Amino acid sequence: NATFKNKEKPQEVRKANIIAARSVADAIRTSLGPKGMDKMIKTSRGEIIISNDGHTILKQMAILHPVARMLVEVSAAQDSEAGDGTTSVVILTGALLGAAERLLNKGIHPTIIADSFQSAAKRSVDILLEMCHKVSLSDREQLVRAASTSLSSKIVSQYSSFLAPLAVDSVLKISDENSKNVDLNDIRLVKKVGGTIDDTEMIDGVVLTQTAIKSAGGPTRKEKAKIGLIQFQISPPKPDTENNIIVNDYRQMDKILKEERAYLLNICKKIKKAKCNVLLIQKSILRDAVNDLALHFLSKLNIMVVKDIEREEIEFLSKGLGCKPIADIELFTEDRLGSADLVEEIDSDGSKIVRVTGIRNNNARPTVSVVIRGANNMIIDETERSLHDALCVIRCLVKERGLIAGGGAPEIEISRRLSKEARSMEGVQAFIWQEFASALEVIPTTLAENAGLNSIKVVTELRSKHENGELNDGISVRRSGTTNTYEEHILQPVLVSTSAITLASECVKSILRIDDIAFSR
Amino acid sequence: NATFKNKEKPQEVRKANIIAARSVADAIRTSLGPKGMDKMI
Amino acid sequence: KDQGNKKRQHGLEAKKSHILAARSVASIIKTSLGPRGLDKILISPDGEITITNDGATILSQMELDNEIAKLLVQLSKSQDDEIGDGTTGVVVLASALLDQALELIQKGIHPIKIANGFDEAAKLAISKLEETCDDISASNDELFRDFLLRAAKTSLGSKIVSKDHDRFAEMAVEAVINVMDKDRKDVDFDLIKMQGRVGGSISDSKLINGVILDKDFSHPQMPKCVLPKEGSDGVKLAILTCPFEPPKPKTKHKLDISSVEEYQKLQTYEQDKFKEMIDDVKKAGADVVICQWGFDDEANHLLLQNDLPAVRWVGGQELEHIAISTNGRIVPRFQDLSKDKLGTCSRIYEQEFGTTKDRMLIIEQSKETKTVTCFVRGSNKMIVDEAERALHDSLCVVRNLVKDSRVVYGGGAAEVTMSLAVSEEADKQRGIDQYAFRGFAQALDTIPMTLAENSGLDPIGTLSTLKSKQLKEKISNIGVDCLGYGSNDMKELFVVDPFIGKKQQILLATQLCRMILKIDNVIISGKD
Amino acid sequence: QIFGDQVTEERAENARLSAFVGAIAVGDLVKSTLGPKGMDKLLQSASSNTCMVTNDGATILKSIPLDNPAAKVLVNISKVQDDEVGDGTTSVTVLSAELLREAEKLIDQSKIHPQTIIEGYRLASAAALDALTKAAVDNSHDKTMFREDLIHIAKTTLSSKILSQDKDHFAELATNAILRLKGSTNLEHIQIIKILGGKLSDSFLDEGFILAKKFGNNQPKRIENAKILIANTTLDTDKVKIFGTKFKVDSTAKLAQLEKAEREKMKNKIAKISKFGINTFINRQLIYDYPEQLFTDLGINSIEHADFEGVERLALVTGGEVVSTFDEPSKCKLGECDVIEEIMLGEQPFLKFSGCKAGEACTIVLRGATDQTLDEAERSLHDALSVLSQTTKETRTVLGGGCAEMVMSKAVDTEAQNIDGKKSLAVEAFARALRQLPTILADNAGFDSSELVSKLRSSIYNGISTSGLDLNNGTIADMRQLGIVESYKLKRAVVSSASEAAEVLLRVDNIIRARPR
Repeated sequence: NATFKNKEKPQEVRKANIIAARSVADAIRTSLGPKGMDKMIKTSRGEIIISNDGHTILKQMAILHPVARMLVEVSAAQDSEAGDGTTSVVILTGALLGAAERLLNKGIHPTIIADSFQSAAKRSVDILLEMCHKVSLSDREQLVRAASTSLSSKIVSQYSSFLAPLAVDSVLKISDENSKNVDLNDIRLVKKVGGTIDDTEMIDGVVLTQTAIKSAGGPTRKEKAKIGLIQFQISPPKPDTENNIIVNDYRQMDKILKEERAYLLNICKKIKKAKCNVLLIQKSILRDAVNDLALHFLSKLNIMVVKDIEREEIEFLSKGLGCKPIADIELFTEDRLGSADLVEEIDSDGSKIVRVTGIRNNNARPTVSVVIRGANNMIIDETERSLHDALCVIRCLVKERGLIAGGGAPEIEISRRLSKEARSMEGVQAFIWQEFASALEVIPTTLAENAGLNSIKVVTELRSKHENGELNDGISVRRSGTTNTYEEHILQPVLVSTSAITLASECVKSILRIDDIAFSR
Repeated sequence: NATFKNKEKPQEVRKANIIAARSVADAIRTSLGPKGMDKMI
Repeated sequence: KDQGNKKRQHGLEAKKSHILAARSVASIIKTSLGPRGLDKILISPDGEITITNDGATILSQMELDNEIAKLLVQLSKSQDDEIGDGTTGVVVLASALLDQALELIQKGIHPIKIANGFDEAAKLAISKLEETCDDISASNDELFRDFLLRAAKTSLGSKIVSKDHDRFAEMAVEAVINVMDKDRKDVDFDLIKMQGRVGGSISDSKLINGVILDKDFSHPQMPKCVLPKEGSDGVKLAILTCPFEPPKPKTKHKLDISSVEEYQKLQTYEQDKFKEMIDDVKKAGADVVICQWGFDDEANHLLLQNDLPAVRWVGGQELEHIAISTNGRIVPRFQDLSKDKLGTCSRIYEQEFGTTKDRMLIIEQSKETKTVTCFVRGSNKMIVDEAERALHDSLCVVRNLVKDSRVVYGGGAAEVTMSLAVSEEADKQRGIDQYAFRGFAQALDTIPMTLAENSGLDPIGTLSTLKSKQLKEKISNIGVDCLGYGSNDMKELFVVDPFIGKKQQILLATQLCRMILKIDNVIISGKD
Repeated sequence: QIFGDQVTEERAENARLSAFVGAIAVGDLVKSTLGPKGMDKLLQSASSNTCMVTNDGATILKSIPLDNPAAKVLVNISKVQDDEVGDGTTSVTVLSAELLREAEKLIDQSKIHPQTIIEGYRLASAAALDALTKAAVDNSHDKTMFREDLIHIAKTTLSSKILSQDKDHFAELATNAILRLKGSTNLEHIQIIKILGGKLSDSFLDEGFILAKKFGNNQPKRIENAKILIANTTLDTDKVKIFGTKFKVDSTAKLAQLEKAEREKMKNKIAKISKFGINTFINRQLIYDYPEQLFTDLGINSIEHADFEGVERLALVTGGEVVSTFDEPSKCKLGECDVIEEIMLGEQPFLKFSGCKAGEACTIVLRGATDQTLDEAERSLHDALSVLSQTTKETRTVLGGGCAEMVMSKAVDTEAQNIDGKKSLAVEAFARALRQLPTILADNAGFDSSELVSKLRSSIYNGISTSGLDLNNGTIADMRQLGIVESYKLKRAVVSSASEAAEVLLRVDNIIRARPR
């Protein structure tokens, strides 16, 4: 047949975008699964980074092509929503881009490709949700099992019996049941050197990362306390502009010293009058956080003092405490303060952590701050990472209850069902659905290739096994072959696959919708 | 207003031929009359 | 001096180069001739884009290194004041004359003979125009006023103001009547001030019988209007040039107060001076104080207490306009101010135009005056500029019509008649005069051909038909379809051009042709 | 070298080539974004750290720099769409680009100045707008609810104004002055009479047209079956300026005789009026006793000092015209007025016009206490009427899916036959430019644009067809049955803006290079 001459060829832009996106997808594909190959990226600063994590690889790749950055955006969205599978979404996007290129070679307009991909993605999501094994957030056993399964990939395995229930309870204290999406970012992981893995605490309220004043006058605790966030510092007059002290007599020096002491005392008294029993001073290198005279005055005023507080802690406490920051002492009032039954520093085996409990404030929310303890820095780092992974898994369960079999079994089943169903379709839709079903098998193929197994044979074995079972058999690295993943306790949240499909569909639609590139400045 | 498109360019060839003919005519012109200049070839 | 990077032409390429440069310059605005001429995009160095077909504007904003082109543009700049609306026609005629002179030189004719023959041909053409001219003012005053209004409307209709151009024409006619007398029949454009600003609509045009003086009255509490005081003898104006402040040093000043004695002395001096000035103003009986300079705080307070609105920083020309409109005199100083020198005006009030909130101050007489101001407004800067240009053209056309009762008709009919007369006379004069007359007639033929081309008509057939109609049948006013017309014979279409305007166009074209031809050697140095 | 600062005039051939091709190329930036199914465009910054993807035509045009001056001019002219409507800039740009491309093709086929092309485009645009107006439908059913809403809006607007003296009365007056017009709601159709001797609450409503400054010295106070023609003649105070003129006279008596003869010379024009069948004459300027007597002898009523606004409004209500000369008898347009009455309101003379031919106007009489009250009342009434006029602009819709555009193209094609041959090509070019929009819409939707466009054209051409483009199913469906309609105002504004933009660039011969920024 014949087509438009197209002296100007916008299709070249789409071809280039597809080529770049598919190249990035192929580069990221080889890292899928526990057996994924490590990637080496050298930064402009000379540092060498080796890791098989898709997120880090994408960030360090410094992708310059504007369209290829859609893959980084998809990975970020997956991390925000699912927290895992950043490689799977990229692989699916690459497979869909290849399918779209093949469809274009057949003479199919990109808009129809996008619409048919959207429809196929909707049908695949429906099929996936149909086969999901539902779970209840009120059943701690299921969440603990899922958390243990997720933690089994980490070095800390024998202690998972405590890490799993810890995360389960931490999430449940804020998610309850039928809460729809719950953001795990409100959960704070506080690390402290000392103790062992078994040493941990949830604290249903909020936990501060700084200790109380260890010098004279430090109460170290105070009951019936109100906690406020202070951005200023208690120090003598320190104008931001040119200033100096001029003395012409001993009386003038005495007057200046008395004025400075009076200013410090007045600042402390103003703090006390607001009924702020816990003082949180932001770290500063230009003004003393709390002068020694100020410390003594606060101690005489029965005010708990905590200094050397970073911006991140203040931001976290802005939600944990429910109070508001105070720009200056002139604006320091009770309305800017929080509340709590008691605030004290806890030192059981050297913990030395200040905690706030019983806030009982409407603005304040139960932002559970899990305390992580460990003698070695590696112990606490690994515990933090493992707890983050467990929290992500539990969040995936909360948003969409239930788990699905891993190892690519749902991908194979969905591909088979879609291929069978597309036979009833007519027109370009049938072709696009067949291409989508064929592309869906990329994930199991990548898993088989990365595992050192026969790529073609594994797919055939999975397809044959799925004729009798349903979401039960898949690729497992433990058996070096196809086995019953469900019986192997290899389970993944359904939300991960659903979000992967949705993000891949959105990314392919966005990539195909770009028909021209122009400069704007 | 609308007139003939004149897509082709016969004017180039016509003008080239006219230029050649005019050059020949100018060469032959100086021999007119009893006092015409002699030509050597 | 500065021998390096110096170029010159003489003997071989001077004439050809000059004529080609003139033709290139003419071609810039050749397509813009006539009311339907194509527009040209003019862009300022700051990136401001403007669209207009005015040949004078196009040439004025064009700078170039060519000497002949620079001379032509400079001459057009001066001619813009003489005629204004004939710049493009004069340029085209000069270009055609130079093109004919090229062939004449190629035939062995000296430039001086070409110039003399062109001058004689211009004389003959002017004589023919005078013979074929018609008088409107000598036929009927009503018809004369109708033709004045028609010319103003024709000038205005080429711009956006065509929707309501009648008001502009009426204002222009009223301004000409007020400012011009029949003793000289010359409009003093210096007494017709052009002013405007962006905003409002084309219907906000107003003719003022005096100066505007859009001032803020200095002090915020100073009254912004001077009322007639319920039938009083108008408003008395104090025309002053001395600043309303006591003499002050020009080196140090810093007249600060350190003790009671210095305060008392300085206050005594300053208060005595201010009191003298204010008492002189009051004795003069003026209601509004107008000074060429500003006012001091004490002077402003005293004027406010005495109910004497102040006008600050009035220019010398503005003072002359005040004196003319109010029949007053300029008083150098306060001490020389008296009731015998104060001017009188109907009122000094704020006038709002459209949605404008500025509330500009205007001095109004409501009577016939020798000086008026043409106020122009519009929804856009382009509208205001086009309205001002059209008003200037209408004023020039009215001045030309009133100055000479003889008029000609546009559309190239006068050009065709002149060409026919010159062609007929050429065969009667022997020698180089015949060639010069034929060249002048051919150059005159250019204008109607250019107009026909700009109107989408074939110049050859149009010119031939015009010549046939004006020769075989009778001499009349038949031109090209410059605008949408039912047929030819502009005489019935009322397309009239002043006789003096056409004569000036021909004379200026001949002078420009002589100026370009008379230069046989051009020398230009380098640049630093 | 000419001009300078990188701003120089380009050769005529290249200047025209730029003016057309570069301006057309602006459409390609937004052509793909036309319609709800349009494509996306990537805008990349120099640093690449602020690149973004958008499908908004206005954003694309305003963000991407345009070095070619023609593109700058086209965008600047098309910007009026955002202020007028705020949407459809993509359609305006696409239509302008298509019109410019068709004009360029015509020029390549003629190599003549596009002034004839401009005239043809004007005629085609007028025909297309007339067809669009004919094809529009009214959704203003239940006009009682609209009247109630207008009353409420008027009451809301009258708050804090001098008119608050009788809020309900003034709201009713304002609502009536808009509703009873049954046509244009412009303030020119509404007259305000400002008189003293009463309270603003006593304002009266008069559907007739009322003027001030009564006319005539010996004229009758009542005129019936008036044939109205307006002229601009100086029938009073002839020879305005004579100072400085030398008169070859022995005394002022002969100068007066000469002036009398000059006045008498106007008798020919005065008599020419009677040959038109005119019995009522309106003059912008004053009329002297002699011309008044001449008109009386002819039985023609003489109206004086009609100015300009009065003349325009009187002609609009009576459907007359204003001229300056009477070239030939029996060739003019005459208005009609059943009854004209001389009345005085507030001790001030006024002229009342009733029975105006197809008169569509209303008058409101204000009785105030001082000038400030009357001026404030007039301004408040103008504001209220302007606010209320919004109801007469909405609810006007046309069939969507290109049905209205195809009907307009068919109307233009019809106009292409009843026109001279030198303009039929331009009319057909305008029709093709109009038809280009549905083709681009179909292309952006991913369907076979040629088949859909041909089917829609055949359906619309074959009589009372309301079919249109089905961008969801890729076929042809009845827009009226599906309820697919689009705002009439949007289409009218888009077409007018595109025509104006095409005209702006067509009249340009050469373009000076834009100064880089």
